[PDB]
Amino acid sequence: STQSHMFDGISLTEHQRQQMRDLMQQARHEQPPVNVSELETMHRLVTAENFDENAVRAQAEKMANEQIARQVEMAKVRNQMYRLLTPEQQAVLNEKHQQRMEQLRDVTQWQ
Amino acid sequence: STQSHMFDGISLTEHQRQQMRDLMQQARHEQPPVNVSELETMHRLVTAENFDENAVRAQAEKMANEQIARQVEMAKVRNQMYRLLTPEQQAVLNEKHQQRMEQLRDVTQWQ
Repeated sequence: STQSHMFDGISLTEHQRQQMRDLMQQARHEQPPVNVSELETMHRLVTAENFDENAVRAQAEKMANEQIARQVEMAKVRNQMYRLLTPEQQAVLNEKHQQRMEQLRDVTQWQ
Repeated sequence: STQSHMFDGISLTEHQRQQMRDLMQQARHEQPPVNVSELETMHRLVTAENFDENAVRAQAEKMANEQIARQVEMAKVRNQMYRLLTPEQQAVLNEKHQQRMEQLRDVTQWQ
């Protein structure tokens, strides 16, 4: 996947916005589509006559290596987009991230 | 996460729906909430003054191991749910899965 909240609500110059569009366009180009064959293999394990948790774990491990590759490459592109921002925009972005994380620690927001 | 399309559109008896609700509520109970501290660690890596791809990869590996544990446990629960279905319902479920995967191999559905 490529969707992120990281840059939500940041006010960009036109030049910043264009560069970020370009960076994301190429990141997408390089990220392969969903590995449908791995989904099918996992489905056939989950529906097997004899459920094989070892086989399931091995298949999850195999799938996670693709996920790691995506996460690393997207971290790189997002770092690059971050480096186009001014110190002031970076500070806004970091504050928004802090407030977003606080939602995951604030029980009253889920009651 | 716990959401899945696996059982979409399957007509269940009341006793099946009840058991599947119970199985999912327990699976949820056992699945810890989002590891906010690891999101924070990754965000600090992505916004570091000197971006460190090795550290990002190590962090993605760590997070991936948690994802593996979730996926294996969810596979077990989903196999248990599948085992409550009749052969007829299983055949419907498998045909629906096949049709869903075909969407990922059919360019005309995305044009």
